[PDB]
Amino acid sequence: DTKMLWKHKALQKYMENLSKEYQTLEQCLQHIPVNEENRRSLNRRHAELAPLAAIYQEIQETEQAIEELESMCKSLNKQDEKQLQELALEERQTIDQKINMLYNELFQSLVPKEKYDKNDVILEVTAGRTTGGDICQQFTREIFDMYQNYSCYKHWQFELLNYTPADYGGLHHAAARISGDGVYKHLKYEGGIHRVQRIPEVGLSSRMQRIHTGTMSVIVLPQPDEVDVKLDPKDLRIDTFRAKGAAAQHVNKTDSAVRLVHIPTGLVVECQQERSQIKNKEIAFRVLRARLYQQIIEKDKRQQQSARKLQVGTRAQSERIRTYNFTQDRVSDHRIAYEVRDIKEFLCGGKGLDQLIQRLLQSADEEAIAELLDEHLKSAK
Amino acid sequence: KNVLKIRRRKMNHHKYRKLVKKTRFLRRKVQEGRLRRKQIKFEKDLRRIWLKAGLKEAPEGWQTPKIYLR
RNA sequence: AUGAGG
RNA sequence: AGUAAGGUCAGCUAAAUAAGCUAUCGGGCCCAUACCCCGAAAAUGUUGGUUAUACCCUUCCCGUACUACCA
RNA sequence: CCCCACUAUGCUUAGCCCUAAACCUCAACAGUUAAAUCAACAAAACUGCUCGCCAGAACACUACGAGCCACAGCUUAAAACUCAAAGGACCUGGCGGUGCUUCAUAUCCCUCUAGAGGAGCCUGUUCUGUAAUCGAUAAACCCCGAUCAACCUCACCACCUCUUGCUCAGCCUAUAUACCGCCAUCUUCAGCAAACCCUGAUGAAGGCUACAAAGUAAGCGCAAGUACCCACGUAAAGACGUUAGGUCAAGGUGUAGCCCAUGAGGUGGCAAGAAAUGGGCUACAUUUUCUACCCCAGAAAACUACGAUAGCCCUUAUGAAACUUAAGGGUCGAAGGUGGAUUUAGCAGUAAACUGAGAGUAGAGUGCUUAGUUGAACAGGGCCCUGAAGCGCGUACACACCGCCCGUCACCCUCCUCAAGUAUACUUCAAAGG
RNA sequence: GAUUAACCUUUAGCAAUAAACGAAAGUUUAACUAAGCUAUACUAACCCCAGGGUUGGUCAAUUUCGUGCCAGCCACCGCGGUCACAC
RNA sequence: AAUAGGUUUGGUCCUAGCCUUUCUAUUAGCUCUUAGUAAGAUUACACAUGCAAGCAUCCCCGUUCCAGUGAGUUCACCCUCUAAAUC
Ligand code: MET
Ligand SMILES: [K+]
Ligand SMILES: [K+]
Ligand SMILES: [K+]
Ligand SMILES: [K+]
Ligand SMILES: [K+]
Ligand SMILES: [K+]
Ligand SMILES: [K+]
Ligand SMILES: [K+]
Ligand SMILES: [K+]
Ligand SMILES: [K+]
Ligand SMILES: [K+]
Ligand SMILES: [Mg+2]
Ligand SMILES: [Mg+2]
Ligand SMILES: [Mg+2]
Ligand SMILES: [Mg+2]
Ligand SMILES: [Mg+2]
Ligand SMILES: [Mg+2]
Ligand SMILES: [Mg+2]
Ligand SMILES: [Mg+2]
Ligand SMILES: [Mg+2]
Ligand SMILES: [Mg+2]
Ligand SMILES: [Mg+2]
Ligand SMILES: [Mg+2]
Ligand SMILES: [Mg+2]
Ligand SMILES: [Mg+2]
Ligand SMILES: [Mg+2]
Ligand SMILES: [Mg+2]
Ligand SMILES: [Mg+2]
Ligand SMILES: [Mg+2]
Ligand SMILES: [Mg+2]
Ligand SMILES: [Mg+2]
Ligand SMILES: [Mg+2]
Ligand SMILES: [Mg+2]
Ligand SMILES: [Mg+2]
Ligand SMILES: [Mg+2]
Ligand SMILES: [Mg+2]
Ligand SMILES: [Mg+2]
Ligand SMILES: [Mg+2]
Ligand SMILES: [Mg+2]
Ligand SMILES: [Mg+2]
Ligand SMILES: [Mg+2]
Ligand SMILES: [Mg+2]
Ligand SMILES: [Mg+2]
Ligand SMILES: [Mg+2]
Ligand SMILES: [Mg+2]
Ligand SMILES: [Mg+2]
Ligand SMILES: [Mg+2]
Ligand SMILES: [Mg+2]
Ligand SMILES: [Mg+2]
Ligand SMILES: [Mg+2]
Ligand SMILES: [Mg+2]
Ligand SMILES: [Mg+2]
Ligand SMILES: [Mg+2]
Ligand SMILES: [Mg+2]
Ligand SMILES: [Mg+2]
Ligand SMILES: [Mg+2]
Ligand SMILES: [Mg+2]
Ligand SMILES: [Mg+2]
Ligand SMILES: [Mg+2]
Ligand SMILES: [Mg+2]
Ligand SMILES: [Mg+2]
Ligand SMILES: [Mg+2]
Ligand SMILES: [Mg+2]
Ligand SMILES: [Mg+2]
Ligand SMILES: [Mg+2]
Ligand SMILES: [Mg+2]
Ligand SMILES: [Mg+2]
Ligand SMILES: [Mg+2]
Ligand SMILES: [Mg+2]
Ligand SMILES: [Mg+2]
Ligand SMILES: [Mg+2]
Ligand SMILES: [Mg+2]
Ligand SMILES: [Mg+2]
Ligand SMILES: [Mg+2]
Ligand SMILES: [Mg+2]
Ligand SMILES: [Mg+2]
Ligand SMILES: [Mg+2]
Ligand SMILES: [Mg+2]
Ligand SMILES: [Mg+2]
Ligand SMILES: [Mg+2]
Ligand SMILES: [Mg+2]
Ligand SMILES: [Mg+2]
Ligand SMILES: [Mg+2]
Ligand SMILES: [Mg+2]
Repeated sequence: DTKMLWKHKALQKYMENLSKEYQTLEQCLQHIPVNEENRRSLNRRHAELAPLAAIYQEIQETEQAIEELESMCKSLNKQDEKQLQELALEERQTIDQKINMLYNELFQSLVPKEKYDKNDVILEVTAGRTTGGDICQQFTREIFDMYQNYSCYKHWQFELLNYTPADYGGLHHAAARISGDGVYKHLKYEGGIHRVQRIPEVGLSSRMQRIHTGTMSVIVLPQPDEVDVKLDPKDLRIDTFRAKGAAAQHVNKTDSAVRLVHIPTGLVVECQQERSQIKNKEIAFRVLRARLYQQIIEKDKRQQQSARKLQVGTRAQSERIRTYNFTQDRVSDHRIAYEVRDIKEFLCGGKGLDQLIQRLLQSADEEAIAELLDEHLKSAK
Repeated sequence: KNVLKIRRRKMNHHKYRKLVKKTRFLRRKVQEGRLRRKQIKFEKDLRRIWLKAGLKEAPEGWQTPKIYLR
């Protein structure tokens, strides 16, 4: 439980450091004259540590009451213990319920947030090539239907993009778009390779009633935004120079060629095909707009690629996240060691599937807390 | 006996001929380069003979022929 | 014409 | 910057009774799939005007095409 | 691949090219038929002597070097990386768009009779839908578990309630891929096989000739008996095995899981149709429709005909409960005008048509089981098509043709080669001369 | 010191032997002799003191759990997919 | 390659490779009690410091030996002839 995690010395030592740091900031802001630039940094740090210190102080007060409650019981007399101990137990249970919430509240506060909370997801499912028959392709159809039904359960809009059926009533590859609130947060853990172990019943592989292992790949990606290019004239440097080529005396005195340099990007576009500078300028703008249109597309794609590279995270592209064992009627998630019964209900994408995702969120938050304490352990030493 | 051994050589030979046909001009230039170096190396070997024997130049009336030609 | 996987 | 010309079943063409083929759906054939067989469904870029409409004109839009020369 | 037209080429002269499954894959000469003849197969086994050649597979009839009238060539011929096999010859089985021969009797084709696929309705299933079962789900699922669901059944759903609980607990929770039980299927088959003997040089394996040549065989199945109306027919029977065939939901049980519940009780609710489909029923009528009759009749006979067992309304039966189940009446008179590709069944009291009864229920099916009546047509050819048997042939299949397997593109990895230029490093000079 | 998978003391004596020198008594010698360090090897011993590897077959030898084609093992053949003599 | 063994396949027979089993030497892991003896940088890469050749009536002699290394490499052995050296 969460109580054992708080009992670990690493968390207790780190929480004391924050409390000491929180008190140190308060003293500096009140007695020591601080520069305006440095005062704001302390205020922001003090504000960030304010919810952490307040919860920690409540936890300390909660723990002290437990010691006081136990100390009072030890001094009681057996002639009047029966009535008072019953009241003491009720108070202790009430405090223990409160201290668990404080542990939960403190644990949740340490957890940071995610950039892609609400961005739409373009989900893709592909039948992995791992064994003979259509088991891999037949299983892909079930998974694709599970996500489609799960969208309805969460009231999410499911827009079909690509759908290539197999030759035996299965799916080779399918792509779809899901829109809603918190789509990426719930569906980010679903990316990976799924394993299915079942005896075929319907399909080409049903000719041999022997257990077969199949795999398929699920790809979860966020949806980007539109690409609109607006060229501010302040960021554009316009240079006029004489053109090159055999054009008699007109070129020698008229600066027809136009060179456009985009200061933020450094791209240089030159046009001299037309005789008139104005005619060249519009075309040179058009080439610059098209070239910078690709740059913004490259800008958008590169930003998304580097959005999560900063965070230390695993490459969730090829890994056996879950195992679907129809033989024993148990869906096992190896990441969190969570097993779900009634696979038939599980594949319906309803209450059962949501519980597994909720367990993933609960376990992932617990892992995030542990990493921060280990990260703060090195800084404390 | 089955022709399994012959079939393997049949496919290897067939793919080799298509590969040769596909890049017969690339190999032509490589062969051209090697023939020029072959003649130069041959000329060096003859040149070493008279230099090591004390002759400053080749014997009068002598000229190394281009043996590698068409 | 094609099909077989633990 | 000018001018020409094209916009038609999902797709591609033919005709302006808006058809054929593929695709598509349903059935049969086959242990199954495909081929195959039977049957069904499916469209005039858009605007307005052309007795009234369509193949026309025209409004608008997408794409295509040629020209932009001499000192 | 088949057909037609035509060129290089096949011919001649001269000069090239120097390859082949250039293989009789079996070296030249001199011998032998004796011993141990001899892995197998093929074309019996060896001696003397000499020459050529070979040392795991693949890379490789390749790279580089070299030689060549060769220049997309030939000859000679590697290495790194990779694999634990590759290969030769067989055994048995399967399979063959494999040969010959003989056949199939509701059966393969031709043929024979009535149907299905079209319509309405009834009833299943797939999909979709719903808070709302499960199983069957090519032949061998689809009026299937059900000789049956308004409540109950019930295992499902929502809500509520109980905790040593009807049980010296329980679970219709998972696993039919642990099983018993009871079956499907080849089977509309005739084979399976203990214990011995023999053959192949004492190998996987094989075992027959009747004017007979190594087979003998308990047991099982077929057969024989028995049931029904005969000795006929129909039932029944139908081995070993095949499909990890069906059934943890008849029951029981192995393993694993649940025990404030994945268990138990009560209330209410679910069972629908966008669409598609299987089976069946009733029809599209004149060999019919209605009535009388149970076979000498009178009418009807196209928008008031034929045709709903559907809809609506009413009544009645059962029940505590009926818009829901059934029967009856009224009203209504729809689609349907003999059905596309395709497909099922039947060899005689059979098909077809018609009429009863029974199982099960309080009631409830156009379903299932069963008795009786009227009562046919074709049955002759053929091996063309499909399949079976006998004797052969082939086989790179053995998970056994639903087998196996080949190459390009795309994908990833390793190693190597080639390559303009450049850089770095190494080697050589005096072993000479004035 | 660097480098490499490779890692011995910044001791003692000319007493023995060998070498150099002298006629000789003798002298010099990191040669050598006698020690120091180290399971590399051999031999021997020890009241108390034993570790390392392996245990599917080849090939001597596994109980109970955990794990569930995952983590991992193997010289060759291979084992691991919720009854593992192979982790 | 032996007294051999495992492994090609549905299976047999033949051929064949790879591997196992035996004996040493280094290095690594883990582990380590004594005594005696034997042996001992990976590198022809760079080296702080000390020492390793003196003797002796002066001249001579010795320091060309011993010790070390394995870079290079058919100068090593037999025969003929014949310096130096010892007697
Ligand atoms: C422009 O080019 C005009 N001056 C002509 C020059 S050549 C005669
Ligand atoms: K055979
Ligand atoms: K019909
Ligand atoms: K029907
Ligand atoms: K009820
Ligand atoms: K059970
Ligand atoms: K196979
Ligand atoms: K001495
Ligand atoms: K050691
Ligand atoms: K061997
Ligand atoms: K002296
Ligand atoms: K050396
Ligand atoms: Mg099964
Ligand atoms: Mg043959
Ligand atoms: Mg090849
Ligand atoms: Mg294909
Ligand atoms: Mg179709
Ligand atoms: Mg000719
Ligand atoms: Mg010939
Ligand atoms: Mg030959
Ligand atoms: Mg000869
Ligand atoms: Mg002869
Ligand atoms: Mg023989
Ligand atoms: Mg050749
Ligand atoms: Mg060649
Ligand atoms: Mg070479
Ligand atoms: Mg060459
Ligand atoms: Mg030759
Ligand atoms: Mg056959
Ligand atoms: Mg046959
Ligand atoms: Mg029949
Ligand atoms: Mg019908
Ligand atoms: Mg079940
Ligand atoms: Mg059902
Ligand atoms: Mg099922
Ligand atoms: Mg029913
Ligand atoms: Mg009910
Ligand atoms: Mg229950
Ligand atoms: Mg039970
Ligand atoms: Mg079974
Ligand atoms: Mg089943
Ligand atoms: Mg014998
Ligand atoms: Mg036998
Ligand atoms: Mg018998
Ligand atoms: Mg009889
Ligand atoms: Mg029977
Ligand atoms: Mg019988
Ligand atoms: Mg079946
Ligand atoms: Mg049971
Ligand atoms: Mg049970
Ligand atoms: Mg049990
Ligand atoms: Mg319950
Ligand atoms: Mg209940
Ligand atoms: Mg039926
Ligand atoms: Mg009637
Ligand atoms: Mg009625
Ligand atoms: Mg009543
Ligand atoms: Mg009624
Ligand atoms: Mg009427
Ligand atoms: Mg017809
Ligand atoms: Mg009845
Ligand atoms: Mg009754
Ligand atoms: Mg019914
Ligand atoms: Mg095939
Ligand atoms: Mg590509
Ligand atoms: Mg090179
Ligand atoms: Mg050492
Ligand atoms: Mg002395
Ligand atoms: Mg010593
Ligand atoms: Mg081990
Ligand atoms: Mg292997
Ligand atoms: Mg275990
Ligand atoms: Mg072992
Ligand atoms: Mg172990
Ligand atoms: Mg052997
Ligand atoms: Mg082999
Ligand atoms: Mg074989
Ligand atoms: Mg094997
Ligand atoms: Mg076997
Ligand atoms: Mg060998
Ligand atoms: Mg000294
Ligand atoms: Mg020496
Ligand atoms: Mg030394
Ligand atoms: Mg060396
Ligand atoms: Mg002399």
